[PDB]
Amino acid sequence: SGFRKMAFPSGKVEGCMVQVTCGTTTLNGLWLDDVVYCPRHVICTNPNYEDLLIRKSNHNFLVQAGNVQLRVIGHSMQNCVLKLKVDTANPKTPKYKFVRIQPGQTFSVLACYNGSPSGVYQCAMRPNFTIKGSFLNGSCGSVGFNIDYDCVSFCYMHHMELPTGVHAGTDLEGNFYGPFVDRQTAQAAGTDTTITVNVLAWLYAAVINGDRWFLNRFTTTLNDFNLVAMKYNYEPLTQDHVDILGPLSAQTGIAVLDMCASLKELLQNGMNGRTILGSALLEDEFTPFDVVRQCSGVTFQ
Amino acid sequence: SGFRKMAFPSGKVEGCMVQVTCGTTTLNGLWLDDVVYCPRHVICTNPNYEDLLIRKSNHNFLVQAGNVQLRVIGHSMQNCVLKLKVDTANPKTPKYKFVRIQPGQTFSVLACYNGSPSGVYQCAMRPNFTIKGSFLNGSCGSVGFNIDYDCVSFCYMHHMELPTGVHAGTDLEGNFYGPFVDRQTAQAAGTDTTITVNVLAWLYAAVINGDRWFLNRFTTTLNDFNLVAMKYNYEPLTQDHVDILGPLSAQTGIAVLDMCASLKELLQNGMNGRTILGSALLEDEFTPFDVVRQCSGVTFQ
Ligand SMILES: *CCC(=O)N(C[C@@H]1CCNC1=O)NC(=O)[C@H](CC1CCCCC1)NC(=O)[C@@H](NC(=O)OCc1ccccc1)[C@@H](C)OC(C)(C)C
Ligand SMILES: *CCC(=O)N(C[C@@H]1CCNC1=O)NC(=O)[C@H](CC1CCCCC1)NC(=O)[C@@H](NC(=O)OCc1ccccc1)[C@@H](C)OC(C)(C)C
Repeated sequence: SGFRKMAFPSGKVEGCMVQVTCGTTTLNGLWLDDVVYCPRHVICTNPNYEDLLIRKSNHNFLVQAGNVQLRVIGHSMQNCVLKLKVDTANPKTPKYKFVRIQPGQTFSVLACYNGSPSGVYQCAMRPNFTIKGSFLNGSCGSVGFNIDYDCVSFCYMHHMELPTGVHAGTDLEGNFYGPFVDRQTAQAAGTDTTITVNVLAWLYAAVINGDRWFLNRFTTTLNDFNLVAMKYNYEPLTQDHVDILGPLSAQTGIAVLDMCASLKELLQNGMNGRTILGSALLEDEFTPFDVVRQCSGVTFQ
Repeated sequence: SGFRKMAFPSGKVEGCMVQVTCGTTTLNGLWLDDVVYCPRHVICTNPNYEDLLIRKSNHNFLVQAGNVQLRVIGHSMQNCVLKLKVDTANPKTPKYKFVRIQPGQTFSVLACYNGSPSGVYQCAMRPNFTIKGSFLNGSCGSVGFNIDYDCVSFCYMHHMELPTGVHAGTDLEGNFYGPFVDRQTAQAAGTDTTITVNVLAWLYAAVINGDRWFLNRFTTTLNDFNLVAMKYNYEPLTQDHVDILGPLSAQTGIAVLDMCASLKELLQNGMNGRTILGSALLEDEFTPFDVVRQCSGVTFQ
């Protein structure tokens, strides 16, 4: 038992991290087969990246993979990411995919500096398309990912920090999550909301782990739940959410709509100085998947 | 910015995990050079492990490393761990050390099942020498570790779960942390306490990240702080603790004893529906080291 914020084993991604240096900008890149993916603002000198990139040669890009100099033989820009074609394919390339995730979905982040991984933690893509990460200078280019058996599904590359200390970035094809753009002009996060289906998943995790104090005899309609949810800045719960929580409902014997009644009362009354899973807040960065994976034992390799 | 519960990159340990099977017991083992380390209760059939181990041959131990059968050519028992000598040294062996940590020190856990890593999270060794982990059937043999530049310092191997859902285990030389023994007889955790120096470190992390609301104009003596600390089930703070928090004190300009005054008032008055670092509880599983590493940028390779 127990319940922890669990990242995927990072080793398959660690063997892909590289340093990309050109001019006075150094950042992290991601080396899969013979391409190195990195944020496009590595390009030298309110920017126009087309104009800036036609002015560069291959030999301007210094790519260090360990103690080895990688030779750039081609380059192209796709959205906000640069793709540097190197003369060597990465022997540690895992089976992988590029995936653009939906808000509410979680992933693991391997924080890197100078192509050297520093730590791994678990994140969610917030409803306003930021992540509450942990990132310092030089972290851009670090990626977020999920692993499914033997396949790394990369879903995030880090670019910037917003004034409120949250983080914005792109999928691996360079498309920002949310309305953000890669230039140092005024922009800010939209107002965020709580990921309701995830909170319910976490409540089910509590029940699986022996915590029951927050349950009740009440029930509620989907409509009536959403009316109280909206009041507490929670995302609406759809029938689709209900269906994903099906198998957790069936493991525990608590109908989804019964767990909604318990959540409703938690919102209306607070937790009164009690904790759920060692937390005094309702936690919303576990998906229904995350819960099932951690309380059944699904490994990856 | 931001502040996350950050585990070390796990890749260096993932390449050491193996399956150890003998009789009807299968668990995880740790393959460094030509030895496989695993919990001794893999031994067949209130136990007497000497007697049980003299009755086994090498060919009773099935060790799977990937799709490869490892051949056991020797075995020895050291405390509660078994050391299986295999005919092949692990080519992915990192630079490493075996270290027995003090309570309050944190580490990363790579949860494994059948020699296949499942996830990584960060833990602390509680003052009562348990860890609040996340572990299912077949997780014993999973290790906890720290990384310092290029060196893995293994400090924990997992053995058992206690009735309260916390976890007990050994160092890599087989010595249990705490008073626990590896047999299925009544035993339970001592009463735990909060790791005071870690809570203070986390408060400094809050200040580094821009949170200041909990500070105050008051100050306090070391003695007077410990008198209120003891009342709230906190560990005593020693002058040695004070000195470790030195460099965090100097980064922030808040004398250690001034941060103690702020902690004192937090304990006496609660947090009044505010949060520190997205937490509504005082968090005690970050060491002063962890904070400095995460808010300065120390990498490892
Ligand atoms: C690529 C370098 C890098 O690692 N990184 C990550 C952030 C540094 C600190 N924490 C991080 O996660 N990105 C950057 O530093 C950005 C570099 C820009 C170069 C030009 C194209 C866009 C990326 N800069 C930022 O992330 C800044 N944020 C920002 O400019 O937001 C828009 C904005 C501009 C002006 C006013 C208000 C908002 C950060 C570093 O600046 C602050 C505000 C966080 C201090
Ligand atoms: C090695 C198998 C394994 O993965 N594992 C880890 C735990 C399983 C579930 N969560 C875990 O972390 N260890 C075991 O399952 C233990 C096997 C024992 C074999 C003989 C030598 C000692 C290890 N068993 C336990 O951890 C049990 N705990 C236990 O027996 O505690 C002492 C005790 C005995 C009797 C009464 C009260 C306390 C667990 C699995 O049993 C419960 C109580 C947690 C259900």
